[PDB]
Amino acid sequence: ALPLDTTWHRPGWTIGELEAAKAGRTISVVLPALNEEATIESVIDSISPLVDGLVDELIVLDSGSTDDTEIRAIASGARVVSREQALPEVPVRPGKGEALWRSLAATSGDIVVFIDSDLINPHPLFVPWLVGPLLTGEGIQLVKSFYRGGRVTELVARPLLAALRPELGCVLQPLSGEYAASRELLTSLPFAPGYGVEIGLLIDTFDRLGLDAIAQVNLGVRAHRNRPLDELGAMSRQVIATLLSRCGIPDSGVGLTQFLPDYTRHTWPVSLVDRPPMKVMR
Amino acid sequence: ALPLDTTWHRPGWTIGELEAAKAGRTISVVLPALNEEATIESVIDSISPLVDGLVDELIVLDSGSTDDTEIRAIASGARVVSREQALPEVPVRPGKGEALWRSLAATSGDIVVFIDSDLINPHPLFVPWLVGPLLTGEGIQLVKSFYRGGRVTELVARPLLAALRPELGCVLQPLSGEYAASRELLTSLPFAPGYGVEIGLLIDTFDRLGLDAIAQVNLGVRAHRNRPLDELGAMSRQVIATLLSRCGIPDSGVGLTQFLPDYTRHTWPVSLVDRPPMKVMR
Ligand SMILES: O=c1ccn([C@@H]2O[C@H](COP(=O)(O)OP(=O)(O)O[C@H]3O[C@H](CO)[C@@H](O)[C@H](O)[C@H]3O)[C@@H](O)[C@H]2O)c(=O)[nH]1
Ligand SMILES: O=c1ccn([C@@H]2O[C@H](COP(=O)(O)OP(=O)(O)O[C@H]3O[C@H](CO)[C@@H](O)[C@H](O)[C@H]3O)[C@@H](O)[C@H]2O)c(=O)[nH]1
Ligand SMILES: [Mn+2]
Ligand SMILES: [Mn+2]
Repeated sequence: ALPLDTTWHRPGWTIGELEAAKAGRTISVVLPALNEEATIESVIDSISPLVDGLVDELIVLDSGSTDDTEIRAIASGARVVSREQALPEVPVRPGKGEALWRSLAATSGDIVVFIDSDLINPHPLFVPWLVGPLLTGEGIQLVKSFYRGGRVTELVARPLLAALRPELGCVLQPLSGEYAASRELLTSLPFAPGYGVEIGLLIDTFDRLGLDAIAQVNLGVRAHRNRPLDELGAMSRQVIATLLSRCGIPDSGVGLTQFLPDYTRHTWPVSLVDRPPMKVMR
Repeated sequence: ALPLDTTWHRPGWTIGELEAAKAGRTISVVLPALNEEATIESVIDSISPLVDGLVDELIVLDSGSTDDTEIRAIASGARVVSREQALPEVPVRPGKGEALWRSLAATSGDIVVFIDSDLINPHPLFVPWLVGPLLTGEGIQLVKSFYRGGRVTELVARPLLAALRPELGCVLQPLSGEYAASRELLTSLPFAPGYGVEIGLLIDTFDRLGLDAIAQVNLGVRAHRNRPLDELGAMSRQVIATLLSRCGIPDSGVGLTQFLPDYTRHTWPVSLVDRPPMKVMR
């Protein structure tokens, strides 16, 4: 009933059916992590039993953690890849977008799956539920999750999409950190910086491929780190810079400033520079 | 230290000085009200002692309340004006913007002051603190308040202004419902619909007059009705439609849709139609 292929109830496929449907295609899972020692182990544990089966490869993309994220991830049996190790020839920029872009060179799966590592008790069927439409359907090359926080999504992204890309008004969680896509697509797209990356991939895929190439799946309920408003303001600023750039609208490039007392002025970084398609780095 | 004339500490002027400084100029106060029976009395009480003094006129602009807002406001000694009564020749549209636009025909003050009527225990010095820069300074024609909720402001408006009108990045509460301005300015500007009006007046004033004509004043702490996220999403959508329109960016005109389960789809209204300057209705 939506213009977007949408699985509403717990998808029917089993691990075995999906594993059969792979048909030579490989699957890589990437957990980007910046200081998530408190949750990373449960997130890895919820996925590592699929390894050597449905999943051929699982990595943690360590985006410069200074806490005990790496040693706990290792202790959970996960391969940990720094931004440096993933693509040593290129100096590292900050932001999640960078990490996701770099994870493309540290993985070799025909299908790449992303899962945020700050999720509190993720369901072990997240990955299957996410690769469902890619494996069985035809035409699908991007799968976003949806779920029943949510402030930047409900106040910035979905209303802006309503404003500038109404065709995507039916995407329920455009910023979801849990999503999957073909390597062919991901290596063809540029990667927006910082927190601009999701909204960047959505608009670019659609612009390049239309809604038929996009699916979304219900994963139930999502719980994650509740961040302070100033950080969300910064994130919201970058989401806006990337969305505006994809719509052909010039963004000033000026970072958001916040005040909190004569007074204490702080400016957050914002970037208008995308990383190119990983294809060009062959 | 900001490019915007900013009074940070409780402004020094007294009621008497300000009353002296009027010099023939009149002051109208407008409280727009849509179903605020629980708070309207305290808001009127905090202002009515200035009437026949500093304030020459106080009205409640009733924007179609079906609760006991009108009878309580009357019982507090306030003149209550319906949208119909304010400008009977023109059929009524919904939204706050409409109410504020209409209040221009029901008032006759050289200076018009706006105060939201959902404020919990407002300080009786709000109006003086707001008319301070208009009465004493020269050049000022718009005064916004600022204060230590705030989600649409911190995630949508200030970051968008950072994106498209960085000169206003130093405006602390662009959506504040408490603000004052000259009749000359207000009757010269168009009024954006619904919740687009504040952000519409800010961008238009600045575009027409630059920062020097704009001031902002600290009123301390603001407390008001906490609204559910779907309503804030709708509000945020209209703020975006108006901001995009003022920046020369085409808005789709498609209202934001929300889902909440096979499912229950609702679309909120959005309007791309401004009311013209009240001047043209002479
Ligand atoms: O520089 C960074 C920043 C974040 N992350 C990781 O990215 C994930 C998401 O970051 P988070 O701070 O939890 O973002 P959210 O506020 O939850 O943002 C939501 O909305 C964002 C905008 O699209 C998405 O990027 C997020 O994935 C999504 O969870 C977390 O695992 C982080 O550890 C990094 O690896 N590197
Ligand atoms: O159709 C309407 C809607 C609202 N109001 C009144 O306007 C005021 C503000 O509305 P509110 O629902 O409290 O808005 P907020 O979510 O608090 O929005 C904040 O941000 C908005 C966007 O600029 C401003 O319009 C508001 O004044 C400001 O308080 C309240 O007194 C309402 O009674 C009306 O008179 N008519
Ligand atoms: Mn998170
Ligand atoms: Mn309010």
